[PDB]
Amino acid sequence: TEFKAGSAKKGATLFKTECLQCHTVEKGGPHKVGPNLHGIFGRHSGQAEGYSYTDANIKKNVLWDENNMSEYLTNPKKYIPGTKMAFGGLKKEKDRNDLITYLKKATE
Ligand SMILES: O=S(=O)(O)c1cc2c(O)c(c1)Cc1cc(S(=O)(=O)O)cc(c1O)Cc1cc(S(=O)(=O)O)cc(c1O)Cc1cc(S(=O)(=O)O)cc(c1O)C2
Ligand code: HEC
Repeated sequence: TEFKAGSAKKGATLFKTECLQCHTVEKGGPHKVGPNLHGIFGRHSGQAEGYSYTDANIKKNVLWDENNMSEYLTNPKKYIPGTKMAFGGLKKEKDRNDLITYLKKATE
């Protein structure tokens, strides 16, 4: 995948509709169905403190960046078979770029 910097404004809306159900982004924010996402970029997968992950999410051991995040969010179970993230994916390229542009800011 080839991430291109988009609109964090549009991305914030996408996060609210597609992700917020299962995730928070703020430092010190709570785990929900899914892990809090603060500090995700530049950290290996399956490491949010206090959250119990699948073996698949831990053993993937991917250093998250904008490009591999874009592949993951296209089709989560295809990138990490055995995941328990029940999200089908964002099939539209502009949606992935906008979402990731937001996530880079919101998880810092
Ligand atoms: O910065 S903005 O988010 O406000 C913006 C709005 C519009 C834009 O046309 C663009 C930016 C430029 C643009 C960027 C990209 S990116 O490189 O992926 O970031 C892609 C496109 C684009 O026009 C092409 C494009 C793709 C899609 S997709 O099917 O979802 O992948 C939809 C659209 C595209 O133009 C339609 C579209 C949606 C939107 S939306 O408000 O985000 O829904 C704004 C604008 C649009 O032209 C009108
Ligand atoms: C619940 C129904 C979810 C929705 C909707 C989304 N996510 Fe999720 N995510 C969820 C779980 C249960 C998990 C852990 C999965 C496991 O196998 O253990 C995740 C994981 C992620 C990750 C990886 C985190 C890590 O520390 O490696 C990311 C980056 C992630 N989720 C992001 C994300 C985004 C951006 C979403 C909206 C598009 C989204 N998720 C939806 C549960 C759920």
